[PDB]
Amino acid sequence: GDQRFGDLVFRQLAPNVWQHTSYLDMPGFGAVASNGLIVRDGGRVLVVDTAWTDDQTAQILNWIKQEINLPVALAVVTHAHQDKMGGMDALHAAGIATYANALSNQLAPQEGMVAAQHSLTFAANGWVEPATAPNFGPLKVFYPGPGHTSDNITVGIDGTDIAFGGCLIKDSKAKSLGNLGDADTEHYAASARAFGAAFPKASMIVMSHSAPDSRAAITHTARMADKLR
Ligand SMILES: O=C(O)[C@H]1CCCN1C(=O)C(CS)CS
Ligand SMILES: [Zn+2]
Ligand SMILES: [Zn+2]
Repeated sequence: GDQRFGDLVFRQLAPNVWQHTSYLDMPGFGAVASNGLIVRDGGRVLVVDTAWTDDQTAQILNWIKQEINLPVALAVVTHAHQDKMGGMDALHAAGIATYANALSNQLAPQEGMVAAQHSLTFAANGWVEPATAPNFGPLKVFYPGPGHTSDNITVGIDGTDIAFGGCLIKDSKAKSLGNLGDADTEHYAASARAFGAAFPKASMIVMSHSAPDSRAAITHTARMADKLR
């Protein structure tokens, strides 16, 4: 279930995988949830996405210390928006190595974010260049093309049924495709489909602004994105 830890929520998704959830008032929209992931890889922990704020992100690290009690080797953030990179300083204060798409690091200052320390680059087929993602263990990082943003990246967790679409994917029951302020409306549908094709066996799709869902999240998101063109 949903473990409440201060103002955050944690949910175990698999033996070594948890979802972190944090909330921010978006004046005119209410308190918006954002999800990321925590993965135990043997004797270390890997984080996908910060919380919205430094204070919330320090609480993620607090929860990890209580519930896992192993060092956080690295974090990867999935685009330069506040829900994914707003807590970078908390990671850096904690001594955690940080990674983002090169383009996310380029965009970070203008988006009001602190850049990650390290930049990922991607091959033509979308897979991360392995030299740029050293020691990523089971995290398989894929750039699906521009969609939710120009820099959005996605992450599969090897050894599990899980793939993380970040803010690119909404759930199968979503009424509409939101969070589109920086979206690439022409390429969105293809990028959503490319995410699905990159992780063809993943049966649990995790995303920033919906609870985990089946692969119908991907098909439904892509279908709605077809209407943006
Ligand atoms: O408000 C929007 O449309 C876009 C563009 C600016 C940030 N954004 C978001 O939705 C937030 C979550 S509220 C980050 S994914
Ligand atoms: Zn975003
Ligand atoms: Zn988001």
